[PDB]
Amino acid sequence: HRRVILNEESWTRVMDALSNPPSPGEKLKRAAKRLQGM
Amino acid sequence: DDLTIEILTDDADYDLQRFDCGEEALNLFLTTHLVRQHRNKILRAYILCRNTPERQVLGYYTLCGSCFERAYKNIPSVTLGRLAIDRSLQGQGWGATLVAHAMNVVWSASLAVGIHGLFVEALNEKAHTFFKSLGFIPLVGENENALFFPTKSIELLFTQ
Ligand SMILES: [Cl-]
Repeated sequence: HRRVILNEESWTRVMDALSNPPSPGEKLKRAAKRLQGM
Repeated sequence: DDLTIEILTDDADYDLQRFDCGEEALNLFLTTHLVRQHRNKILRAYILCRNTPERQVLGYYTLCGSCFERAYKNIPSVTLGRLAIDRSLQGQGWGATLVAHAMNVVWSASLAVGIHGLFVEALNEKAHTFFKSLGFIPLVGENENALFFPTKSIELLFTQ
């Protein structure tokens, strides 16, 4: 329910996630394949 | 399968009273606040239902546009503030399928107006673990209940 996200060192974690985006894991890939054909 | 994921329909009726996800707060939100908050534009509500005229809801999620800022810059984003799956469906991976639906909505919206990521609210350790297993980056301290997923990772999910 947060429209104003106020960060601190969480800011660097988000900045790092933007410059080095995580590779989608198997769990999420399964969810995406289940969603594809529905 | 008989189930479908769709955005709440403005002039449609839904069977919600029977819904039970195990969390009393998420139930009451669905049966007393979800429909009016969607129709009053406070959030965008998406429903997992049985694709029958009766429209039996077996899960839901809510989205709203946001921005992340530090105590300098700004991050145009979308927050997934609520996620609930009915007890009858639990164990089949419907929670993860709803997050993937959410991510696809957020991705389409980034392609249109430019949104750099998805933030999620985890009110307990069970949800925090769930969002971590989906690849969300856990935030710390004051933002301990928030997890982040960038748009570039969402693009990777539906392009590779
Ligand atoms: Cl799940």
